[PDB]
Amino acid sequence: MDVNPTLLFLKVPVQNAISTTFPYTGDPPYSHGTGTGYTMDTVNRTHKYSEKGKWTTNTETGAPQLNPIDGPLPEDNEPSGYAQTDCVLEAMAFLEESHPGIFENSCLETMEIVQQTRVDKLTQGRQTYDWTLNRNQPAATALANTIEVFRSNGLTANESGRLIDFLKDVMDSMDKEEMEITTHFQIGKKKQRLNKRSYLIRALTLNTMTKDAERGKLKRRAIATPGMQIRGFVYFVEALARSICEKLEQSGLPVGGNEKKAKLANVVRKMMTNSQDTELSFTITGDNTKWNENQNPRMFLAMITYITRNQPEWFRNVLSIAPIMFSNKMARLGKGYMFESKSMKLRTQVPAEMLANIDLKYFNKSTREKIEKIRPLLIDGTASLSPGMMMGMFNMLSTVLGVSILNLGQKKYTKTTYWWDGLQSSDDFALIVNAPNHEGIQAGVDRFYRTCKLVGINMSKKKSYINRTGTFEFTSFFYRYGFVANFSMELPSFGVSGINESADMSVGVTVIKNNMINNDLGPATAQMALQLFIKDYRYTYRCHRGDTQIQTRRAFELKKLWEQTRSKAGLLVSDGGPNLYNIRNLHIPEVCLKWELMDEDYQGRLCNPMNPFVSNAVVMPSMEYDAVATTHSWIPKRNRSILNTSQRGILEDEQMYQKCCNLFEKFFPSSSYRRPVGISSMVEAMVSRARIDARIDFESGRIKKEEFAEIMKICSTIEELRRQ
Amino acid sequence: IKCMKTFFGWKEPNIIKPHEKGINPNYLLTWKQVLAELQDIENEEKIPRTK
RNA sequence: AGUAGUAACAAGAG
RNA sequence: ACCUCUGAAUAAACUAUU
RNA sequence: AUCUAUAAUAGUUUUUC
Ligand SMILES: [Mg+2]
Repeated sequence: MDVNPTLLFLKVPVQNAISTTFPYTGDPPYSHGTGTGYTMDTVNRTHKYSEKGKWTTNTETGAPQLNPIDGPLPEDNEPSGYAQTDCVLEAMAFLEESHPGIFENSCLETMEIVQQTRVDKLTQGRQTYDWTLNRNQPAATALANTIEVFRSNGLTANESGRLIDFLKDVMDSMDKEEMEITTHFQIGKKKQRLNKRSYLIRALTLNTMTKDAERGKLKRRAIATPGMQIRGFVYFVEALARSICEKLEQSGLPVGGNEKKAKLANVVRKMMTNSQDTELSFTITGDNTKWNENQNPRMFLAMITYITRNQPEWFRNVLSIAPIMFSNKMARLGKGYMFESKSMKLRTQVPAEMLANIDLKYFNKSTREKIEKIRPLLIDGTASLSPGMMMGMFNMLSTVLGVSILNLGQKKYTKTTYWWDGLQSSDDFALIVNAPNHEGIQAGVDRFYRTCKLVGINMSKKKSYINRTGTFEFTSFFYRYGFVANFSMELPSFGVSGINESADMSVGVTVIKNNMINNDLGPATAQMALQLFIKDYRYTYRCHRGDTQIQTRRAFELKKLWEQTRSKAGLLVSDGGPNLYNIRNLHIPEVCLKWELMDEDYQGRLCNPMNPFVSNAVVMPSMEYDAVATTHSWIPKRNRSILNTSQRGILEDEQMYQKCCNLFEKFFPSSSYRRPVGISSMVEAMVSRARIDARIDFESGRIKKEEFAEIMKICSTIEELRRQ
Repeated sequence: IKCMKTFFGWKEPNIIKPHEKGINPNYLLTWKQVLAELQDIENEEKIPRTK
């Protein structure tokens, strides 16, 4: 008998065994070399989707720009970016007419957000494309470099600390004739002076790379990293789009998890109830083909212009900057290529900046065609990409556009016997169509498809299907008269997370508990998951039981600790103790779970604030998944690859930054608890605080006049040093 | 080493199905080197964690 | 050779 | 050639925990 | 009855010929 696991679906409905279709136990696919090929493919495809548009040369950067707006109406079902501006404006108008006041109230909330947001909002995130180095940097590091460069060039409006003032500084930098930077090499500092067009090309540039560890995709794809100049504008536009989306029932963003599932189920059931019993109902499990390569920044500018009608001019300008910068964007080509000589047995890296005027004999046929197609667009080492939204940006504004198209499906707008509605999340959608008969269903689907074509939305025919309402798929959630559990999606979360011993134990037990609550993880499987996690935890951290003879480097110390302990159950698993977790106590931290079983001296050593592994007191170092800090809350080593580069002065600079920050925290105790705000310098703020505190201590008699005078003398000395 | 000692019948190794793209005598030499170094670690009266 | 798959590793840098 | 260093951080939303 | 704290970390979701 040949074993056929797929035959299980003959009796178990596919949604009820959907976990079997996710092979998430093996390693995900990765990208090995460069991303230049994928980036060039994306640029060529984006320009191909708009090839019948109008070509212009940008007067400020010189980049050729393709404009598909108001292009010819398509005659086939191929993807295209020929969105009609009047159709988009009419969709926005009807969305506003069906939900009166949505844009006005969203604009009020966004005005409050714009006026109140601080500059350090930009540090939230992993990487930002640093134009001063032509590569990705940590968001805080990129922001610090940009601020230092702006200060050296007399652009100091960001000293207010507000994000909008930083955006004003960006706008002012756009008008500087020359921007100066500083470069390091093999470690001295050199000044480089960009010109206006060079800086403008750098500021409009988004970095590109490949996406690693992506599930369900046979082929790799390119992704983007926004630069420092555009991040604030994108944040403000997305804040407005979020305010709009919060007021829309069809929106799939920004609600996630159980709240999202409940909202979607309620919306679907409301649609079912509003449907007459004497009419057919069909749901479309729909995807869109190349949503971000067909949507145009000019249409987003039009949407923002319609949304911000009757608003103050400054608000309209600050919202409009982002689509304007996105319609003049450049794309970094990437690493380039590597060339291999078989006879001479050598390999070499070809930078992407040489692809403008490199001989085409080296490349193969497909890459040569890519380079030939993209060479007219190449400028200053980047590619001109006017059409398209690059990658994972303006998702909620895309949701707004999709919801407007869905909203166009009321009977007041269709003006016929059919109507539609559904769900929208960025580009993914689900559509419910009602009609007296099948002809009406076909007509409604056709009208939805053609309206989407008008606004530049192409429904992926090969990835969409339609059936009677009751089952659909939306944003990887499988609905079979209700959302079903999908355990395989959370399966990679089980295991040793890799923070430290205490945090990893907490993560393991919390993941088991959360999957019991949410993903229908049964009690027996929860116990087995706990056993497997304990096994992996003991193997990973070399913390097997003391009464075992697993030969590790740590086994002798654990044996010694086990021998001298009286109450073995009190030892943590990190110390070789037993596992006391079961279903009933998954929610309890380990140190608290076995606190009363510990020896007094072992407990005193474990929870000793004067231990070197963690920076009547308690152990404190950012204590995620670590309720009680012990000696097991240590911090692993950082990567040392930067010591071989020219950026190794950043280590000394950050050491001095940490020193100054800790000294400041010595003056403002609440600084760590809540982020301090202020335009004054650190030394000035500290001196003022010291003076007021010394005066108060003298007044209340906590210190004597001699100490007050000494503090005043030291403050005067610091003031003297401050100027010089 | 103990598992190897539990088997009697070790003949002189010879190639049965060769690797068509590789150098099979290198594989034979690799196996013989493995046997030789197993004997070496067996004869050093202190078996280490790694070889 | 092998891994692997639209580009790489099969050490790199000083 | 010895020697020395090093083992590699997309976006957005969400979820979990602190 | 209502109910997006702030921040940090990790995880999850988001494909043309
Ligand atoms: Mg979908």
